Amino acid sequence: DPCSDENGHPRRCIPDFVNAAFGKDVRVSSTCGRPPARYCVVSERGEERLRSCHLCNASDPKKAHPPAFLTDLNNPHNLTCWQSENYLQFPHNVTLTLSLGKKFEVTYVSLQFCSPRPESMAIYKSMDYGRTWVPFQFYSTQCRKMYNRPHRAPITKQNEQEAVCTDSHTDMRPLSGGLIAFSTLDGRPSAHDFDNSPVLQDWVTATDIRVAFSRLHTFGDENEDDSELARDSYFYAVSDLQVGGRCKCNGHAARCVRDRDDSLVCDCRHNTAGPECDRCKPFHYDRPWQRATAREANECVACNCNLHARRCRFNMELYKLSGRKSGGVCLNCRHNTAGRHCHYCKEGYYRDMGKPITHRKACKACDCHPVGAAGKTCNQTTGQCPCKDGVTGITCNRCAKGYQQSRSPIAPCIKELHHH
Amino acid sequence: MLPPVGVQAVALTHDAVRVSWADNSVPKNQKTSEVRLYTVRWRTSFSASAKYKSEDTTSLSYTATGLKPNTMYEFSVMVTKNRRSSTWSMTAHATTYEAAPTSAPKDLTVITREGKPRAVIVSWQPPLEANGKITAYILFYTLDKNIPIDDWIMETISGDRLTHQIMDLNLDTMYYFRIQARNSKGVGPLSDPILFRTLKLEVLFA
Amino acid sequence: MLPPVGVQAVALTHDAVRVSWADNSVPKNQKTSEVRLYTVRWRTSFSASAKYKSEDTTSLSYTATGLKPNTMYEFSVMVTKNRRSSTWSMTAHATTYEAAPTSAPKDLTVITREGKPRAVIVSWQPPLEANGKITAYILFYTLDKNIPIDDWIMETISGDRLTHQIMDLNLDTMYYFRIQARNSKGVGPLSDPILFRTLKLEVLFA
Ligand SMILES: *[C@@H]1O[C@H](CO)[C@@H](O[C@@H]2O[C@H](CO)[C@@H](O)[C@H](O)[C@H]2NC(C)=O)[C@H](O)[C@H]1NC(C)=O
Ligand SMILES: *[C@@H]1O[C@H](CO)[C@@H](O[C@@H]2O[C@H](CO)[C@@H](O)[C@H](O)[C@H]2NC(C)=O)[C@H](O)[C@H]1NC(C)=O
Ligand SMILES: [Ca+2]
Ligand SMILES: [Cl-]
Repeated sequence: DPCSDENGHPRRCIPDFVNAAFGKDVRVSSTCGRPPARYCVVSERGEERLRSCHLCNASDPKKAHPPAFLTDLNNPHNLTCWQSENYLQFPHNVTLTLSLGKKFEVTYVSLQFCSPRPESMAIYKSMDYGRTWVPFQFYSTQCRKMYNRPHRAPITKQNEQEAVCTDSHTDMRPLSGGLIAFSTLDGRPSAHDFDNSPVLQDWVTATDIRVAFSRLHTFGDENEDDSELARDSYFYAVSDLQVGGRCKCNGHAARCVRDRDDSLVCDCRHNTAGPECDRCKPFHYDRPWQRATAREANECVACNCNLHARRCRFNMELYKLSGRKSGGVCLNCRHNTAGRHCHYCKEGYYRDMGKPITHRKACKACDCHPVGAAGKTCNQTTGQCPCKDGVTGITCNRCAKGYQQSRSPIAPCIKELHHH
Repeated sequence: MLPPVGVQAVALTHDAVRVSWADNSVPKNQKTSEVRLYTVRWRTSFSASAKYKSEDTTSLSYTATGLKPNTMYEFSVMVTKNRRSSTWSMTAHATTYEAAPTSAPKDLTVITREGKPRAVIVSWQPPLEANGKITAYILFYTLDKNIPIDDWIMETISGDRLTHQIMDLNLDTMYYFRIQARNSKGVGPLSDPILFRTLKLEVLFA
Repeated sequence: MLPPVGVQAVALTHDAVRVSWADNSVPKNQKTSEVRLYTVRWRTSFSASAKYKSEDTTSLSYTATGLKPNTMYEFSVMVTKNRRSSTWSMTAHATTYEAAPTSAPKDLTVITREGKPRAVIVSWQPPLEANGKITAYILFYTLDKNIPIDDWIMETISGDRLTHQIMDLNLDTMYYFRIQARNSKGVGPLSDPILFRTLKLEVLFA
């Protein structure tokens, strides 16, 4: 396993890089087919403009463009393409949304087009499985007017986690095979220090991804003539949608699989727990959980309870006092022991030195006599209970030479042997 | 002062519970010596003693750890904006996940069948540290302790039954008996051996 | 529950000890199914094995019987008010009286004096069943077993000595030897005769 070397000490391990979009159902808001309408294909092999129309029903396998054509095997020789219907201009937008199921670390997200690329599109991500949405990337010639975002604003340490708007990739000059590629770490200061940047580790994290196609393109104001041939040429179409990344596991899992609830979850290692290995698995609360870096694996270490406790919990005070080494307090120390690690016998018990501290009967009872001894706590080495005056014996259960037990419970033995 | 509301309690592991809440008392922030400090109380749900076990946090979620497996817990929350606290929130409940047992069944007894020889009626009692719902009772018995632990006679008892009949046991023979408990999340440890010797033939008369 | 206190141990005979105690747990009595029942434990004081030997009684004194003569014994007491017992009391000690020995000395050996003839050095070992402190060792010897047991040559050895020199013994003559042990409470039984024959004159050369 790549989560440990050959010795094998734990080492940071991440799942494989994948096309998180591939093969998954993508909910849309527009699809040609119902009812069967006409769509035109504008091209130019030579000069000026051409036009070649066709029909698009959904009930026929040949001339249909379902939402499954975004995330299927895309052979460049025969483009399995999706398209909408039809003139959804402004403020009509058509959206594309897919649910990954688990938090992914998104590297890129790309869209190849059949139709000319839109004048304005927006990419939205989610980090809570769809209930809320935040902007990831904007594309528009007029960012300030369209998305209220500054045109190609700089990215420094502060606005690093803020989506940006660029006017690139917007032009319709590549009317076919247009590409829209979004790099999540593109031009962000802390990119070269990603393993130590929580702001960027959070930025690349996404549960669901939404693509919002806003404004469309036109040929120099030649679309306002609402023709049954003209407007039937302006539409959105993508051949393949990809989302590059990997399961978020904080470098504590080499792979993610689906459990009994059919939900994709990281196969956590390094004594970690939770959906993204974001926790310490039980009884491993000795030092705080933290994400694994390339340098240190930061595996959760088990609480030291000397085989006298099953449950423990972390304490920051004890941790600092221990010079940041062990802050895991043992709970409900059985086997008659005491201490934050169950490393010694409680009051009223002395340590049997014949057994190691981890042994079940490592602690033995004092059995200090109720009336003979002065207290319950005895010596930890020998076991000699605190004997009152005139009382002797390991457990203080007999009188010393020349004494004799009395009828007084707080004055035992004290009666000196008088000469009849 | 209005106590926090929308308290949730989510079981994470067989020892961990995530509590989450919300505070509608949101002013112009963030400052400074009066940051809203929450306190997460918890105890064993509907019990006999349970002196609670609080902990402070400034976030809107705390995770209780070191809880007992297969156990329901009460969770309430308060908010303190110095020097003004609030009453406790409405209690949320959660039951930690199960875990493989950490003890063996007790009161393992072997009684001779009446009045049939060769047969016994084993009886026992569920383990204290079950850590879940017992689904099966694996029983072992044999006529020689020198052999390994696994190669005895393994019999799987229903799990909801505490009595099992073993038959065709040789007369005038010493038998051994071991039993462990099983649940959803694994199987517990075996008990200590309990010797039982069948009767002789000339003793059944009469 | 407070264990009984004021435990005394009084030697009565060479087999009997009277233990007596007191119970300060005195309520409005006397009734009825919860009468305070005491248990008197005892064993050989400071020994190697001693699996105790208890006995029940409702009185505040028990008398241990059949004890070994000249022997120290440990005595503890508990009280049981059903269904609530107490721990054992502080142990009291007592040593039974002595008694006349019930065995004879062992390893009775007769060695010839060196290099003086006519003389021997008798040696022996104290009897196992001494039942007290040996005060004297009565020794007998003669040259004819046909005569009565009493009319031999009686010599009283110190009692703390296990060696005695007998002198002026005829050469080439068979002598007999018997020895018993004596203490404060009487004298034990004689040993079985042990024959020894002095050397001949012509054998001392050289
Ligand atoms: C959309 O549905 C089908 C596409 O296959 C068209 O009609 C079907 O096929 C022939 C015509 O080619 C008809 O005779 C059948 O009765 C139809 N079968 C089924 C299963 O629908 C239909 O015409 C298409 N719609 C338009 C507007 O062209
Ligand atoms: C794109 O347009 C759709 C279609 O109207 C917008 O969806 C609406 O969003 C608003 C925002 O709160 C809701 O009040 C409406 O109820 C939504 N419409 C429907 C039919 O549910 C969508 O928000 C637009 N995308 C943007 C603005 O980025
Ligand atoms: Ca495709
Ligand atoms: Cl945990």
